[PDB]
Formats: sequence, C-alpha cells, structure tokens
Amino acid sequence: AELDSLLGQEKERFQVLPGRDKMLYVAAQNERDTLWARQVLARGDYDKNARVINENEENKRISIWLDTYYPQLAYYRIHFDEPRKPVFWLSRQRNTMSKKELEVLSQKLRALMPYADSVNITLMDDVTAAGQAEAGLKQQALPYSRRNHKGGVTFVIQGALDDVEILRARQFVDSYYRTWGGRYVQFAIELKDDWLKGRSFQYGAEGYIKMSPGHWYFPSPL
Amino acid sequence: DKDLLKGLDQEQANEVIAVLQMHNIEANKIDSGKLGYSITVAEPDFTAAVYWIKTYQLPPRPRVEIAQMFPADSLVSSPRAEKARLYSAIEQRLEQSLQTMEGVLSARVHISYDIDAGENGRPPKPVHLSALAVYERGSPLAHQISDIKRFLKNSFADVDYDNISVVLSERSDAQLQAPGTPVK
Amino acid sequence: DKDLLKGLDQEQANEVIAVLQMHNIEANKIDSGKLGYSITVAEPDFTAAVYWIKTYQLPPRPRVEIAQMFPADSLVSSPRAEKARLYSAIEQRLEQSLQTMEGVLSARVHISYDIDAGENGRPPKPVHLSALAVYERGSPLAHQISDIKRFLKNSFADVDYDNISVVLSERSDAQLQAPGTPVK
Amino acid sequence: DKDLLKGLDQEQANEVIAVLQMHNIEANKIDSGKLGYSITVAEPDFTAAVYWIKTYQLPPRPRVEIAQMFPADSLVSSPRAEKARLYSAIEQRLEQSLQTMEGVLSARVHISYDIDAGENGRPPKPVHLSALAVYERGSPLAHQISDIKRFLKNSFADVDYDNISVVLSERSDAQLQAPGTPVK
Amino acid sequence: DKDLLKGLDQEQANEVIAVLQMHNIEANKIDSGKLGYSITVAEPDFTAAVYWIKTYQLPPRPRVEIAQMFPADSLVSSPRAEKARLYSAIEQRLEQSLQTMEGVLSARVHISYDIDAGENGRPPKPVHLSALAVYERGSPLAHQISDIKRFLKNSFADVDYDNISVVLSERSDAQLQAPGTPVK
Amino acid sequence: DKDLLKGLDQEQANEVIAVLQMHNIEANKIDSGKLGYSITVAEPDFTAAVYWIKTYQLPPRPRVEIAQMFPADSLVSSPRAEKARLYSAIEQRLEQSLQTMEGVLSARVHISYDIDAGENGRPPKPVHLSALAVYERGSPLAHQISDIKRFLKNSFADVDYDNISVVLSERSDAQLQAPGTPVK
Amino acid sequence: RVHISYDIDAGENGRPPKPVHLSALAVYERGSPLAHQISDIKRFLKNSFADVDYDNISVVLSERSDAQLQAPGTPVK
Amino acid sequence: SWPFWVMHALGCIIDNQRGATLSSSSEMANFLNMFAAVVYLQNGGLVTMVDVLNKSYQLCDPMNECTPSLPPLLTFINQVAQNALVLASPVVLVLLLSEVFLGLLSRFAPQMNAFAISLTVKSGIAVLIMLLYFSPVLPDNVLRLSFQATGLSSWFYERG
Amino acid sequence: MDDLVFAGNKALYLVLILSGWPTIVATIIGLLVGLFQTVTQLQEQTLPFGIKLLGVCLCLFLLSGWYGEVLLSYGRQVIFLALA
Repeated sequence: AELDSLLGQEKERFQVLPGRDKMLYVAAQNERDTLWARQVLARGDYDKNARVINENEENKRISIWLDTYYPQLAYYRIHFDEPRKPVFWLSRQRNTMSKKELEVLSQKLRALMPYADSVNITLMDDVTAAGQAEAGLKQQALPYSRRNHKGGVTFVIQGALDDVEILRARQFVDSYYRTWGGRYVQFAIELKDDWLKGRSFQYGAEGYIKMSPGHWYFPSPL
Repeated sequence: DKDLLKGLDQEQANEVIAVLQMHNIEANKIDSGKLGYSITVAEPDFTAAVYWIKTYQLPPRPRVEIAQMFPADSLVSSPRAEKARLYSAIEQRLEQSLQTMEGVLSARVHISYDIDAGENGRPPKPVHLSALAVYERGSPLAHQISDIKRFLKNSFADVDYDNISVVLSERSDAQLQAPGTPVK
Repeated sequence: DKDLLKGLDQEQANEVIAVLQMHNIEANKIDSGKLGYSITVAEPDFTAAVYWIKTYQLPPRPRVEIAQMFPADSLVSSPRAEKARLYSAIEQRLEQSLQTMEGVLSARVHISYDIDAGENGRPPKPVHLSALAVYERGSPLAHQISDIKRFLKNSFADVDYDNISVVLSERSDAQLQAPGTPVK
Repeated sequence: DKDLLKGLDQEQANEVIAVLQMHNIEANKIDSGKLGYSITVAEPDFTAAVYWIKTYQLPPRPRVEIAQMFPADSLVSSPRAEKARLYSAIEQRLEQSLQTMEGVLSARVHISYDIDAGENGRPPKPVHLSALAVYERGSPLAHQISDIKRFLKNSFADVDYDNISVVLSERSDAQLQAPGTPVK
Repeated sequence: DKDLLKGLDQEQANEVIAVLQMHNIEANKIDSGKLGYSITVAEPDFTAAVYWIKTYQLPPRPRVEIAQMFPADSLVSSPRAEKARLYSAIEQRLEQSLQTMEGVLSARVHISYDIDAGENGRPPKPVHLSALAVYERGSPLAHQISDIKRFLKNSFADVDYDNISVVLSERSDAQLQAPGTPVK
Repeated sequence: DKDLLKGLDQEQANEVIAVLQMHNIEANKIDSGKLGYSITVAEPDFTAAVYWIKTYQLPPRPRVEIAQMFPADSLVSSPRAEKARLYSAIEQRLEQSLQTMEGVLSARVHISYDIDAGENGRPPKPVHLSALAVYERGSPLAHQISDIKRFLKNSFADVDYDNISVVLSERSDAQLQAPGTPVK
Repeated sequence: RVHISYDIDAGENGRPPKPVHLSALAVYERGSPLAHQISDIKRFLKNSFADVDYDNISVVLSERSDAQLQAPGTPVK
Repeated sequence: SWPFWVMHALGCIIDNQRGATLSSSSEMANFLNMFAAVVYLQNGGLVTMVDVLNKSYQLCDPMNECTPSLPPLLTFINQVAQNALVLASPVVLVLLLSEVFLGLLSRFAPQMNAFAISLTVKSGIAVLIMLLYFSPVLPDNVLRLSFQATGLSSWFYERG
Repeated sequence: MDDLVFAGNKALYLVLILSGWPTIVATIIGLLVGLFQTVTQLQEQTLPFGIKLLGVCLCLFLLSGWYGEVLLSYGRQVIFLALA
C-alpha cells in the first residue's frame, strides 16, 4: 500500500515529502515520533526507499558539511516550519559574501536536501540576537552576568539559587535555543554555594568596590 | 510467537506492555495460572523488543521502603530501629497526601534521617525534605512550587524554606492510538 | 474483552472504574467470589487503558497510618512507641471532625511528632499542624481558612497561627454522562 | 442493575443510600444474611454513582476514639496509658451531653491532651477545648455560642474564655421527594 | 414496606419511632424474634426516613460513663483508677437526685476530674461543676437557677458560686396526634 | 546449532541476546523449564560469538548491595550493621526516585559510609554523594545537571554543592533491524 | 576493576585514622579519545568516600584488542 | 553513678543463676563494673562528668536554696532494677530451659542426682551465652544510660 | 577501644575453654555412674563423688603445666597492650 496509511491512525503528526532522487522522506517533529516512524521502516513493511527526517538532527547533519566546505561562516539556525522552503538565518555584521557568492551557497545547500525546492537565505542582526536574550533574562528577575567579547556573548548564572529560579531559568533557555540556537550567545547556569548570587565586593577605607568577575568565589558562612 | 519475559507479576506485566506500545510494537499478555503472566511479540519486532528491555531495565524491581529492613517481629528493638520505622511511615503518608492536590498525578518525598544524635550529648540537627511531582499538563507549574512548600513547611518540627527542595514536571504526551500489525 | 487487572478487591476496583470512565473508556467489574474482582476493557480501548494505568499508578495502595508500625499487641511498649500511637489516633480523629463542616468533602491532617523528647530530659518544642481539604464548588473558599485555623488552634497545648497551614481547593467537574461503546 | 458495593453493614448502607438519593439517582438495599448488605443502581445511574462514591470516599470508616489504642485488658498499664483513657471518656461524655440542648442535632468536642507534662518537674500546661455543632435551621446561631462556652468553661480545672473555640453551623436543606426512576 | 433498621435494642427502637413520628411519617416496630427489633416504613416515606436517620445520627449509641473503662475486677488498682471511679459514681448519684426536684424531666451533671495532683508537687485544685436540666413548661425558669446552685454548692468540699454553671431549658411541644398513612 | 551458554535464567539470557544482536550475529533462546534457558548460535557465527562473550564477560553477575552482607535475620545486630543497613536502603530509594524524572532512563547513586567516627568522641564527618545517569538523546544535558544537585542536596543532613558529583550521558543509537541469517 | 586501601586497625589506638586511597583499571571501546575520559572516573571516584585527594587516585585504562571474527581453519594431514 | 549500678546488678544475676552465691541464703559482677568503668572512660567520660558538675552551678548556685526535687526521686530504685532485668533477660531464660530439660531428664530415671549434675554445666552455659552478645550489645548500653547535663532541671529546683 | 573489646572477649573465652575439660570429664562420670544405677537399683545419692574427685584431680594432674603456659602467654600480652 501507500506510506501514509502504514503509519498511525491520525495522519496529522507526520508528513510525507517526495524526494528528487526518487526517495520518500517522512518529516516527523520530535524524537518520540521519530522512533515511531523508524520502527515501521525498520521492520520492512514498505517495498521502496524511504527516510525519516527531523528538524533537530538534519540541522546537525548539514552543519558537519558546512564547517568543511565553508569554514569561518557566521550563521545561526535553519528553520523547517515549511519543509519545502527552509529559511537560513545568516549573520549580517560578520560576513563578507557578495550577491554572486550568496547564490552559490543557496544552490549548494539545495543540493544537500533533495526534498526541498529552494532555500531562502535571510540576514539577521547581531545586536538583536543578544538584546532579546538580555531583556528576557531581565524579565524573569534572575541574577546574571554578561561577558561581551568578539564573536559571541556569554551569560553566567551562579549562586545558591532556590527552586523557583531554576525552573524559570530552565524554561527560558530551552525556549530561546529553539529560536536562535547556541552559536552566538550561550548560557552557563551552574549551582555553587554563596548567598551573594554571582556578585562579590572587597571592603577598604572608602566603602565597597565591585570586583571583576572571576572564577574564584568566596564560600559563604550563613 | 517468541517469548521475551515470563513468570512476571500483575503490576510488572502492565509496565512492559505500556513501554513496548509506546515504541510501536504490540505485545500479548498470557495468563498461566499460578506461574504468573507471560509476554510474547511477533517475528520482526523481537530485535527491537530486546533492545528496549535492556535499555529500560525491565522488569521493574519492587519498590523499597526503609521500614522493610527493620522488621517488627524482632523482640529486641534498638532506638536506631524505632526512629527509622517512625520516619519511614511519615515519608509514605506525606507522599500519599500529596496525590490528593489539584492536578498532581504522582509524587515522591524524602526526609533526612537522623538516628545517632540522641545517643550522645550532641544536639539534634535540623531536618531537610525533598519532593518530586508530576502535574497534569496545562498547569502553570511555576506557581505551584509554593503550595507544596507551604504544606511541607509546618508538617515537621522546624524547617526553613531553604531546606525544602521540590522539583516537578508536566506529564508526557498521551499515547492513544494502536501500534499496528507487522505485515510481511 | 482484554483483561487489565484481576484479583482486585472492592475498594480498589471502584477507583479504577472511576478513573477510566473519565477518559471515554468503559470497563466491566466482574466478580469472581474468592478471587476478588476483575476489570476488562475493549480492544481499541486497551492501548489507552494500559496508558492510564501506568500514568495514574493504579491500583491504589491501602492508606498508611503511623499506628500500624507500632502494634498494640507487643509485650512491652516504649515511650517512643506510645506517643506515636497516641498522635496517630489524634490526627485520624481530627480529619473525621473536619468532614462534618459545611461544604467539606475530604480532609487530611498532619501533626509534627516528638522523637528525641521521649529519651531525653530536654523540653519539647512547639507542635505544628497542616491540613488539606476539598470543598464543594460555588463556596467562598477564601473565608473558609479562618474557621479551620480557629478550630485547629486550641485543640492542642499551644500553637500559633504561623504554625498552622491550610491548603484547600474546590472539587473537579462532574462526570454524569456515559462514555460510549466503541463502534467500528 | 450493576452492583456498586457489597458486604457493607447496616450503618454503612444507610449512608451510601442517603448520599446517592441527594443527587437524583435511585438505589436498592439488598440483604444477604451474614454476608452483609449490597447496593445496586441502574445502568444510566451507574456512571454518576461511581463518581460520587469516589468523591465522598464511601463506604465510611468506623469512627476512631483514643481509648481503642490503649485497651483495658493489658497486664501492665502505664500512667501515660491511663490518662489517655480518662481524657477519651470525658471527651465522649461531653459530646453525648451536648446533644441534650435545645436545637442541637450533632456535636463534637476535642480536649487538649498532655502526657509528657506529668513525669517531669515542670508545671502542667493550661487545658484547651474545641467544639463543633450542627443546629436546626431557623435559630439565631450567633447567640447560642455563649452558653456552649458557659457549659464548657467549668467542666474542667482552669480554662479561660478565649481558650475555647466553637464553630457551629445550620443543617442542610431537607430531601423529602423521591428520586424517580429513569423513563426509557 | 421497605425495611430500615434491624438488630436494635428495646430502647434503641423507641427513639427511632419517636423521631420519625415527629416528622409526619409512620413506622412499624416489627419484632424479629431472637434477632431484636426492626423498623419498617412505607415506600413513599422511605426517602424522608433515610434522610432523618442520617441527620439525627440514629440508632443511638449506649451512653458512656467514666467508671466503665476502670473496672473493679482487676487484682490491682491505681489511686488514679480509684478516684475516677469514685467521682463517676458521685456524678451519677447527683444526677439521680436532681430529677426528684419540682418540675425537672431530665438532667446531667459533670464534675472536674483530678489526675496529675496525686503525683505532682502541686496541691489539688478546686472542684468545678456543670449542670443541664429540662423543665416542664409553665415554669419561671429564671428563678430555678438559684435552687440548683444552692443544692449543688455544699455537696462537695468547697466550690464557689462562680464555679457552677447551670444551663437549663423548657421542654419542647407535645406530640399527641397520629402521623397518618399515605393515601395510595 | 552450536550452544555456547546453558543453564542461564530470564534476566541473563536477554542480556546475552541483546549483546550478540548488536554485532550482527543471531541467537536462539531455548527454554528447558526447570533447568533454565540456553542460547545457541550458528556455526559461522560461533568464532565471533565466543570472542564477544570473553570481551563483555557474559553472563552478568547479580548486582551487589551493601545490605546483603548484613542481613536482618541474624540474632544480634551491631550499630555498624544497623547504620550500614540504613544507608544501603536510602541508597536504593534515591536510585528509584531518580528514574521518575523527565528523561532519565537509568541512574545510580553512591553515599559515603562512616564507621570510625560513631564510636569515639570525634565528631562525624561531612556526607558525600555521587550519581550517574543515562538520558534520552536530544536533551541539552548541561542544564539537566542542576536539577539533580538540587534534588540530591537536602535529602540529607549537611552536604554542600561541591561534595556532590553528577556524571551523566546520552543513550546509544537505537538497534531496530534484524541481524540476518548466514547464507553459505 | 577497583581497589580500596584496607585500613581497619586505626580504631585500636588513640591516633586519628589515615586517608583512603583508591585505584581503578578500565578497558575502553576502540576509537574513543581515552585521554579525556580519565577525569570522569576521577571525578566520579573523588566523592564516594570521606575525603580523598586527586593524587590519591590512580586510573590506568586501555583500549581493547583487535577483533577476531574469521574462522580458524581446518588442517590437512 | 547511674550506668555502673546497672552493670553490677547485671553481674549479680548472671553470677546468681550459675551458682556460687547460695552460701548466704561477687567475682563476676566486679568484672562487668570494671569493664563499664573503662568503656565509659574512653569516649567522653570526664568531660560529661565535669560538664554536669559545671552546669549544676548554673541552676543551683548556693545561697539560693536548691533542693533535690522529691517527685522524680521515688522511681529511681525501680529504673535500675528494670534496666538490669531487661539487660540480663537472655541468660536467665536459657538457664531456666536448662533446668526444665534437666528436670525432665530425672522423670525418666530418678537415680541421677540431677541437682548437682546441673551445677557443673550452668557455669559454662552462663559464659557461652554471654559470649555471643558481650561485644556488640554491652558497650552501647553504657553510653545509652549515661546521665547528661541537659536533664538537670528535671532533677533540681530552687526555693527562692 | 578495639583492644578493650578483644581483651574482654578473650578473658571470657579463656574462662570457657580452661573450665572445659574438667567440667566435661566430671559429666560423663556423673552420667554413666547413674546409668549403672538405672540398671542395678541403688538409692545412694552420695555415690558418684567418689569418681568425681578422682576425675577432677586426675584431669588437673596431666594438664597442670599446660595451664601455666596459657595464663603466662595471655598475661604477658595484656600488660604489653597496657603499657605500650
């Protein structure tokens, strides 16, 4: 029979895309439905060729190709909300590619995904990728520390956090990583024991001075 | 056709069926009288079925309580053997009391055990608690971390709000459709 | 009629049927005399019913009291094993006197127990209480805390209102219609 | 008629019928000899009656008194095990003596137990009380809180007028009409 | 004629009939031979009779006395178990003596019990009394409270007029007419 | 049709089959009833199967707990044999409570045992814990290490955040296809 | 394989007990970077006891041998 | 001196059941008292003794009329006897079963002189049975019955 | 502490094992004399002392020098644990 009837009862969680190299791609959406469709194709109740693709792992598959044939590229994430026209979020303030050079990358990324028709490459700003991460980290009222350097930012959350400030931080990091991805900005949540959650001062002769962020921390008696 | 587990219990059989049906293989539970249940699968599903038995460590062991290792049939009873049986019934009654809240499906509570502080002249230490919970989805599970903290606070002698640590999550996606028969 | 569970008793079977009928599947309570009860569902309902058994941890365990760990049939009873049997009968009587208020359907009460005071000459600490409740819906459940904290306050030696915590909630929506047989 | 419960005694079956008749479903009380009673409801009234069994936690448990944990037939009786029976017989006698007032249908009294203040050299603590009551409707239930306090004040050694808390309420609406069979 | 109760007592059935005949429903004191008494009501009066059984908590428990759990059959008896048996016979003889006054239908007397003063280093406290009474109507029952406090004052060692609280009330309306059979 | 292992049981044979199926060689599980299971492979697969038995050291030994070396059925029990039986039951209960988190398939906890400090005047030392875990793939397993240290911290008396060490890893790639029969 | 130092006679006298030493061996699957996987066994073994140091633990590990898959072969006379 | 009177009374019942004391109607109880005076003296001991004596002046300083608080003094005789009896409970019951079984041996043949036959063996069973619980049980109860400074208010009050 | 436990376990062991041979050589000759009195009826209760004196005084005769080298071997060890 056909492939879209050998799957489950509802034909709403999967999607069967025709390939250009005479294959049949099945577009799942998570890991639990990936093993649901791979069990069907593994036990072999389908007489033709088929593959099960996914948004999380075919975004990791064509990042191995990319750092071999196009190194020192500044990019964020590939979005598969419409799996016949994916969106390639490229960085604007860190690339030197011209108009003729972007079309070769648009064709050589089309050749890796035979189900796709055309890859739409768009350019995002590098300062609105860290502004949304800082405004979201400040809306939850979380103690943090920003470390700007060239080619990426980093946010560090230390301290003896309580049980609410771990759940509000972990619910925000996993919702920011789905949009942007961890190529530019990276969060560093870690638990140690000091009631000064991240900050540290030294005291002499005029008041208090805010020390530089360093790796050594004073252990807290309290 | 081929068996993979046999001689299981009642609650051990429904866990193996509920694990294998999530991963698109259909199994069958057969009763054998006094020899327990038995679970069989088909021909192409056997290779995947041994892999999920090995990964998920099925069949499940019976759950352990601390009062099982201090039985009441002994005519001697040390004070280390009476407080451990007193603590092990409080951390089961608090667990059964957390399941009657609004939207809680399961819960698990732990208490810090102190047995050797009263025998010498040392004062008793403070008592710590910890809890897990699985909530029905659609719940704002960031505001329910303070009702379990309020309920667990003054159910003991003197705790602080730092010593109670509750970490909870929402339940997984529901499995409702049938697996499907392996055709050849 | 695929069998889910067999050998259940009377009070365990009515909770399984009260849980399964909430999710559009029906069951059959078949008596077997000395071998308890048995519960069967249909074939399209079997995959969902084995999912809600694992999720809701059915069948329910019998509820635990602290007076079961220290039986009254012992030869000699320590002072640690006498105040645990006294306080376990007080917290069972206080939740039976809470179901006789207006609006209340269920309640659970916990008391803080003394352990080191049984063997030492140290003075005891203050006693802490905690309560849960389920109220019939449409009731002003905000003003019902001031009655339970007042009733629970001077039923002991000396407590204060910062040591009593009441967490109560309204009941779920009513299930009054039949599930429906699986047609194919 | 599918059966809900069986093996219940006399006092339990008249509570299950009195709960189901409040919610417009019928019930039959079938005798079985030495095997107790049974209760059967109709098939459209089966899904509702299982839900109200689960909600009201029926069948009821026997009411617990503190004198049942310390039986009189023991060979040795502690001083701790004799004040508990003495307090748990005054606690029942003031409860049977509150029903003889004008308007009271039900009542419940709670005495504050102290057992650890006896063996020491510390002075005994003050004694606290707590009472509940249910009045017939049509009564000014704000003025009758002062004579229950006047009756309870000097039934003990030394209480104050602010160590007693009386929480009382009026009875529910009368259920006088028949439920009615379902017409099909 | 559906049955309501069985296995009762001669005095337990005369209270059930006296409660049901107040609310315009009839009953039948059917003898069961060696089993006891049984009350059967009519079929239209079954819903009301079940509701008034649940409300008035019928059948009545046997009335408790304090000298029932300190029996005089044991070979040894504490002074705690001899003062509670002396005071429990004084509070019954004073109740038998209060009913022979002019106008009293029933009465109930409570005495403050003494426990800790036998062994603690404190002298025993003063004695507190409490009395209830039901008077025949037509009585000026504001003047009767000075004849009960005067009689109860010097029946003990030294009580004051502040330590005696008398709460009395006139009896209810008379029930003389028949209920009436349902017209079917 | 050459056997390599016989006299096994149910949990050991499913580990030998799951090991051999990963490396592209088939296996047949033959039951013998009372004498246990047996495992045979083909003749071209025998030289590779003996090598993977020697490498993985199959059949697996049963897992050892500390409470097996100090059984409760002995006539006397030292305090060292009571604290080792207490800690070896908390060590299994925290292991079964980590498998109910969101994504953890298996876990293993270790607690620091103390013997020398409990007998002399030297104070007891700090407590150290160490855990391992196996996570479902696709998880960002650098942020999952803080919920485990928050859960594991205050389930004990006095530990710090640097005396706990968590080591966790994602599961291997799934094996779902059949090995294949050796044609010759 | 894991060895512990057996010091059990420290409670006989009035002297404080010694530290505890551990030593582990391991056999890894071929193809793994076995130089970076020596700080995980040292981190896992560090706080399973009272107080050890990071130079009281010794991890000696090694990759596995080459696989033997072909048949040996029948002799002729 | 509360925990040493229990060990001495333990030794007088162990020595009484085996014989060796009916010449008045000891040598064994002086060994259990000397053993408990060392196993108490090693871990703590004089620290908790002078801690009790130093906390005694924090509640019953002189010229304030302290007094030994009579109503708990009356159960002091009972407590030591109860502790000794429970502690010695194995050896008495085993020597009682050795007397029922040797009394049953004389009903089959009364010409045995079974009074003096039991007198040779009860002093070896009262050593063999106490060898099985001398080490794990007995040094715990001396540290369990030791009186500490936290219970001085329940035994001493002031008149002033 | 562990030597105080060992020295107390060995003092009771040496009492048990040095009073072993004279209390089992005075038991067989307490039982076989009465088993001879079960065959031939004798009602002399003071009879087996005549064999019990020769049994104990001959058991203490052959093992006289042996007890001195168990008491000296244990007594020299306990003082070395005391002083050193």
